[PDB]
Amino acid sequence: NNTLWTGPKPEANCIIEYGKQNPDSKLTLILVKNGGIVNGYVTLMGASDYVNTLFKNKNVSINVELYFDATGHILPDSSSLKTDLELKYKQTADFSARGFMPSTTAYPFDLPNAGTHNENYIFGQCYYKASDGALFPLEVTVMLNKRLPDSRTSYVMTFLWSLNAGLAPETTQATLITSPFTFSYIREDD
Amino acid sequence: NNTLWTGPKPEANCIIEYGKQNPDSKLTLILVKNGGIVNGYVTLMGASDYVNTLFKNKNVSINVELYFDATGHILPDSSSLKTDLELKYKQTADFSARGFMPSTTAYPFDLPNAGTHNENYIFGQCYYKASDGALFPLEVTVMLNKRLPDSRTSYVMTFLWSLNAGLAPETTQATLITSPFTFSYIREDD
Amino acid sequence: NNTLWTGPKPEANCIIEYGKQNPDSKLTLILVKNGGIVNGYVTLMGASDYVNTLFKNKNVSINVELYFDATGHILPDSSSLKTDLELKYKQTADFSARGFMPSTTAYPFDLPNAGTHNENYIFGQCYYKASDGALFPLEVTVMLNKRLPDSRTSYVMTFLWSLNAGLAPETTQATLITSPFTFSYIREDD
Repeated sequence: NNTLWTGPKPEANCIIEYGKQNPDSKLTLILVKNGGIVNGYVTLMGASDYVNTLFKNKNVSINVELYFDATGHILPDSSSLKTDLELKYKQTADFSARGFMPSTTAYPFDLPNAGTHNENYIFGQCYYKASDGALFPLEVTVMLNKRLPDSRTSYVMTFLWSLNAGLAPETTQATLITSPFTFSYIREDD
Repeated sequence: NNTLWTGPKPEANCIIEYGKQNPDSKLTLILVKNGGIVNGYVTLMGASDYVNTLFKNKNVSINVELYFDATGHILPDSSSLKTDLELKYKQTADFSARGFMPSTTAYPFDLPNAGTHNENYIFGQCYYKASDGALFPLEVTVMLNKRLPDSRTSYVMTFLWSLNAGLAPETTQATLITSPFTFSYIREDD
Repeated sequence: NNTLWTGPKPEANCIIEYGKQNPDSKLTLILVKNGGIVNGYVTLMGASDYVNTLFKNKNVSINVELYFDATGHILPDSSSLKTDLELKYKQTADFSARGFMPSTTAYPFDLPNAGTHNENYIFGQCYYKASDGALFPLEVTVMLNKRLPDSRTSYVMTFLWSLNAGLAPETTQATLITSPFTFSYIREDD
């Protein structure tokens, strides 16, 4: 069973809006083991009036933080994603997902008396297609481990999508859709 | 057997020129299953005087449409690709390739009384290296499902490569080569 | 055993500086078989004062050449990488790594009486994050096979990272880190 995911077309499961308590967006996240690497796939779909009016501004930053415990399960209290990932094929009760996690050898934490780790970032691009058909590039940053939010967390995966355009993509509400972004990282031992 | 492909160095198998009836280009397309995703690889090589003079213009659009039946086989009549894909390792007569297809749950069709689906696009870049060595970016769009061409088709995968440059890459015929483009998508159940 | 690599966090194993005889950089290279393709992952970390002051200039080119024998082992004499890759899981003495190599059918050599092969390049981008936080794009070229350095070599994989910026990213020494670059290619038979 080499796929850990949200499902292929999830209902609202993720919070983008600052201070909001209920899901307002649909995060599709898929992690597949392939030898010593995880191949990831991620897209975001908006599901509130707030998220679906972000692109009325020419500057947009969308942040999704995922925090995991020692067995690779989402900590929903602190994470943007409010439902744990699941194995495409069921396993025994609390089966470990540690082998899907980003390696703490390859991507360490910035602990107080260690030097800082800039090797923990993956950067790339995906896109937003506006109502009128025009395509806008979104700069993507994935941060692996590096910064613990609290003393309850073992692994970190964060996503930032950024738009700093000349003019707003939209002048009316429209479904926010990030085109799928693929990435690969060195995984923990099973 | 987890690879469905054209072979690694195919002879001319694809039609680019509008209205032409015989292959004028070599499409390399490779689809590998990896858990719940397909990892794809695609490149195009020109094989006619028409295709190999496209880049004498500063604006170029190259379209390849693939249409598949319910068991994941090419419909050659309507498709740009005129020979079905094959399994790297032979299977039994008309073995199904449905598990290589793009998911109709993740990437639905725009049917008459459904809203339209902009989540069905993957965008990226690959490149053309000109005769003089200069490198040109090609904008790539992959469309999955979304628009049926006719009532005989079950799955769709289309490719668009676009150049809108300041000056033409070429002033003489040269072999059109798109550098390889990789992409991943959520697949149908086997 | 489908992973051939440097290990996930190698010590200095690679030479960047022209004419230097000892390692001055840490190359992370990971090759995973996935059906008929290899999925690759590559990053470079500097480990000398020379490598870690390259980005004080606005124009930077970093070249890494890997040359392999008929069984897919590094030839260290000619290669930038001075230690052979290894299987994540041990095999029998001199187990062949030929199945990780780039296909000579898909990516041929430019031999004297053959036409030249521009289909042997993969191009893309990764990034350098400077001391002050500013992000710089690095143009990446991977060359597969194509040009033999000598008559002792069977396969070639070369990497070029290029920066031609408006202003230097750095004004003091800093650890050179290329953000991870992923690529896929058609592999040789096992």
